Amino acid sequence: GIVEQCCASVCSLYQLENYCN
Amino acid sequence: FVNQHLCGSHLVEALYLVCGERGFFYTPKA
Ligand code: NA
Repeated sequence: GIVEQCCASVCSLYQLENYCN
Repeated sequence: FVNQHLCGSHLVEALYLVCGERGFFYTPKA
């Protein structure tokens, strides 16, 4: 989920943009 | 500013800033 990807490990702009509408 | 560990409200604020007017979805339990 985003928490695994961005909090437990380092986030990226690619991952963030994947949750934008 | 997004290439770090972003958790909780810090994550939601990065989403709010990067996504803009497009908005986003925050699903913490995946
Ligand atoms: Na990561």
